[PDB]
Amino acid sequence: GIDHTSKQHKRSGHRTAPKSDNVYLKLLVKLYTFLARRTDAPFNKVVLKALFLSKINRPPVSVSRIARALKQEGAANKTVVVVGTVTDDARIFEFPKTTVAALRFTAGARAKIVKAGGECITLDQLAVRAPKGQNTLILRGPRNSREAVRHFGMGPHKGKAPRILSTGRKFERARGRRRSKGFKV
Amino acid sequence: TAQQAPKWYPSEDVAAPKKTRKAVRPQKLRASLVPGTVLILLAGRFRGKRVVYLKHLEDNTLLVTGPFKVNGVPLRRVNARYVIATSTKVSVEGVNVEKFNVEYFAKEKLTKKEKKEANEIKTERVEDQKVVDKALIAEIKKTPLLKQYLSASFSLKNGDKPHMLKF
Amino acid sequence: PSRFTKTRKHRGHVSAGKGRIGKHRKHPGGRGMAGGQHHHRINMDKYHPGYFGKVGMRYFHKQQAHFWKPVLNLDKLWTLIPEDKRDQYLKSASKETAPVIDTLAAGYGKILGKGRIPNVPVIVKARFVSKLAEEKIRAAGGVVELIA
RNA sequence: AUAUUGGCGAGAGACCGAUAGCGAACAAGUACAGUGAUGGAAAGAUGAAAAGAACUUUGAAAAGAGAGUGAAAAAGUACGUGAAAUUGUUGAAAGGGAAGGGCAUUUGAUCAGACAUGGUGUUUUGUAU
RNA sequence: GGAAUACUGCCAGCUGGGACUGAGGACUGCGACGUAAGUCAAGGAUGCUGGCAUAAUGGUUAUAUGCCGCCCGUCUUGAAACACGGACCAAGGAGUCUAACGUCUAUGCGAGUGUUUGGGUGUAAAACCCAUACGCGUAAUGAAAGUGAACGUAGGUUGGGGCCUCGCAAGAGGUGCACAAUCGACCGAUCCUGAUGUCUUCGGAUGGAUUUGAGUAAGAGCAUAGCUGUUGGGACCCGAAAG
RNA sequence: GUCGAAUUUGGGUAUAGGGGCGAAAGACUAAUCGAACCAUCUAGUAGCUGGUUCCUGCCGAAGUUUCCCUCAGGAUAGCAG
RNA sequence: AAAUAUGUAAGAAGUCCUUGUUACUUAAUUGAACGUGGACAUUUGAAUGAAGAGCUUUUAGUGGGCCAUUUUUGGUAAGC
RNA sequence: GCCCUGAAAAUGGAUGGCGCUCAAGCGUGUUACCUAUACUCUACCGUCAGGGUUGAUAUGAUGCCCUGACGAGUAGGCAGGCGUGGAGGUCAGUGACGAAGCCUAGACCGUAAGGUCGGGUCGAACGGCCUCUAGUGCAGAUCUUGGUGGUAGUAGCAAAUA
RNA sequence: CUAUCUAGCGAAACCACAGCCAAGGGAACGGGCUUGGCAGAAUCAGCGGGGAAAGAAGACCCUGUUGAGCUUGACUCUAGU
RNA sequence: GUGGCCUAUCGAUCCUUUAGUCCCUCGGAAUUUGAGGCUAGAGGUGCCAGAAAAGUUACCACAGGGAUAACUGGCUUGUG
Repeated sequence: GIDHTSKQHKRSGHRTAPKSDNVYLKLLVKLYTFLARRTDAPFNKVVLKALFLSKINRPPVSVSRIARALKQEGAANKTVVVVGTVTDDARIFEFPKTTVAALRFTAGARAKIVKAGGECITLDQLAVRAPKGQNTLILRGPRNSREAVRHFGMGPHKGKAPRILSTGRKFERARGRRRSKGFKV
Repeated sequence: TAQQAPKWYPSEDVAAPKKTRKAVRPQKLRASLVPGTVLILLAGRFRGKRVVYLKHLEDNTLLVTGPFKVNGVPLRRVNARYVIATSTKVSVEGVNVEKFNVEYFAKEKLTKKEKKEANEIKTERVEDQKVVDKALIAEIKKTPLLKQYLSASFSLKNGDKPHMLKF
Repeated sequence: PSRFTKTRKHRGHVSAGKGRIGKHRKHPGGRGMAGGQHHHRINMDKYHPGYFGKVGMRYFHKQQAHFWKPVLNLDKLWTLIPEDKRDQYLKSASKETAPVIDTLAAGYGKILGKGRIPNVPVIVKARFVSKLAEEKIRAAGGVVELIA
């Protein structure tokens, strides 16, 4: 027999083959897996592993984050990339001429960018403009902003937001939340 | 319809095999077998009969004769693993066996239309046997009892243990 | 649907995925939130702290319309202006033509200072505001006028 | 304006399809039980059309064998098809206080498939088969 | 004194016989012998010959033989059980539907989203179009009055995929999203300090605090569908004595 | 055993379900009585028993902690997917 | 006073040198803590192995246990 | 040290049995030998991981191919699939020259769920593929309804004079 | 008078499959398993050892956070007075 | 030096009550009583993570239990 140290036939635990049926996504995959296979660049592999992701892990990105990123040094003329969607943000008023590439663009974001002289682009054009990932800059958006995470790990002395519907007085502001009613936490 | 289709009909153009690496090297006969040797046949029409060995043919077979005047065995071709090489030795030198070869023994295979309901020889083969057996019996007469030793047959008796016998 | 339920895969397997030993019976721990001060005490103390007790002061005949005080941080404040005239009012960052903003007509009762509007003057109509937001406006050169 | 499992009248269905669907697809709130309140069933299909078997014969008669109608009586009012348990007859096989099963093989019975092909070729007829 | 032999051990020494298998399917490579040509036992078997070409091999089935084989389902530490149910056949028959929800996943849109209460319209319970509200979300915290989120490149440090530069590469350096840990800043609550001032009792600037929050710190949600799971409902099916 | 009486009995009539009647046994009350029968609430509840319908593949347990008018059961952590 | 079991360490987040902040601390730039800059690279600091490491969510069943080797308690002992 | 006495139980009786006595017993040792689903080698299936391959012309990139390791399993979890009633679509599908159903120690495919064919009976509708949907798959429940058995041509059909 | 045999008629309980024993082990008392012994069709009348024969989800005991009847200076109420 | 030299000597929601701030509300606007609230303790649940609680059934019943008794059988052999 064998003295098995590890588990047998255990999946990688990772994801391949985005299990959506979006044929266009599968085309992009058919392309970028080729590029990863043959270009020996890591950018392609990153993009590929990002295309496989779910929606909570394909979060949105704001032009404000983009402008933060471009306010870096030696990063203005760079080309931005987002494996996801791109939202607008009234919280700013200036925006540079920079080009961008991503799956989806909201009407507001696209209007803002082009109004700034830039261009909103698809990853298939990105590949032919920059196969190896020349002069690029990847961004991925925040995950721990979701409202579900607040409830993740809820115990005592954590600060972790019970799962609840109705908020107000007489909904969990009592025994176990203040000293005068028994105890706190 | 009844059954829809396959996505992909496999090809039919057969792939050729690979260049093998099994040549043919000639047969390494055992040591006990030398021309002029007396043999025993263990199977065939002529099983149990003692016979002579003359030639090693090209298709890993052996040329053989009774001779025919003795036991009714003609010129023939047999297999080395279906006989025994006795210790008995006789001379065969002065025999023009070089004529014979595999084509000499051509069956001229029978078709399928020719099925026998219920049920011939080549004079060339006959006279060739007649040519060789005379040269051989002239040597057999030299040593004693040998004509009889060939005319007789071989068999086992209660107590004959081949692994302890010596031929 | 049904044909993707695992009840279709439990056919033949006896217990339908509920156990031979524990035997899916009806209501073995109670019905509902029973046992909160008892055998479900740990669940309540751990995941729902504060479920037991009353706290404060009661409000008979509470109408949720005195408390209608929706907010509007200064971050936005221009969404209220259509983009048609927004860039005009921006690049014409000038006195004597300052744009007026009726938040109340938009459904916003209070004004708050999240941060950093530009240095253009504005005129704000509003019910309530806060100290910081007003400071930032009048620093940008605008003004606040209150209404009811 | 709203409600409406009752009543009357109409129309539709990703419903059920005679152990289902209302308890009831039929003389069903019927037969039947019970002192009584009450309870409460089972039961569909010959065939296009009865053309539902004239007539002969055995038998006391029922019925049977023939005959005949019929596309079909392997559709005969015990009637569409007509399963299984269970049973009978025939045929095969085995059989010492069980039988049955698995691996392997003998014996008996029984059974599928490949056997053309291209092809030198005209020894050829129907002259190109 | 001189040897042999055994015992143990080694050979990239030779040699004979026997058994099982022959996978793969143009070449490609490693190598030997060769002067070379080329050949080779070198990245998986080819050659020669015979018989039959049919129930002969084979399959199925019944029987015989050799060996093994306890009757299933179930509760159980433990069942072939001297533990329960089961004579046999057919048909029926048992985790569903919904309101509200969680996680995860696909889809549309995206700081917004949701047409379908309702109106218009119609090839008429369909499909198509739509206004205004409303819900959820974008702001929390406090019992409540009520207040209400940038000192700064929306911070600093550490580490970080990736990119840029130099470099043949090695590697070095710059930037460094997400994310993790951490010190700070900000909003509210609590406890303090209590300026200009003042209806002289109101107001609450400024600065703090081993305090505290389901918080901000360039928004991420809304809706539909799906498995799974939760609660209520007859609630996987049958089952009480009872009231 | 009793057999001219506290006798036996027919018919008519009264008493109805927490109620009747009882020479009293918890007996009888339409083969039903330590609370009838019928229908409904009602598919009453059940930590308890029994059963829980097709294949293959892959992974693979626990009977242990703490609390519970808890000890035939649940929540919790662990084990597992 | 053993044996067996047991905790920690065996480096880059380290060592060393220098000098910057502070409302803490000191008699005192004296220290403490965090820092800037600089040197120390494959023998980077013991061996072996690593089958990928780390992290999160969510949910099932279970929560009657039993046997043996050894240590051991009650009991005369027990398939207690 | 072996053997003996000690040493007595109940159906008949068990070194496993026969049986064994310089053993087929006891103690010990040297070799050979037997055989397990274990080990080694090879093939085949599957899973997992790592990889190669868009180039036109050909089919299928969730495809084809290469390499290596591994495979036990109750409760339980996940996945890929077979089948049933019905819907939307398509095959200008089959069909009285015989649909479906049923029988078939007759054949074929598939690991299997199951599918297809031939023969027979019968007489009117039915299916394959892509999707949807559910009152969806039974060996059981002292299950329900109906039917049929072994027991079994058995028990027994005997009070009231005939 | 039956039983018995015959003519006629003709059920039921029960039934996993069934039907030889010893010992062993085993859920500690097997018809099946293991080792042994044995074993020759089909049966009739009787018998009452066995099949832990059947009969009825043990009516004793225990548990149940299931009941009911009865009692009482239990708890909470109440008609009446 | 924040109770006893150390290790034990004690107690939730709700309700009541008291102390503090003299703070908030009584929702058409005010004043004063009164009530409600915030913060901190006390009144106690010893079945001590906390129900408000007497018996009997030889008239009994239901669900179940060999998880559990009364016979046998079995291991054991104290006692006999």
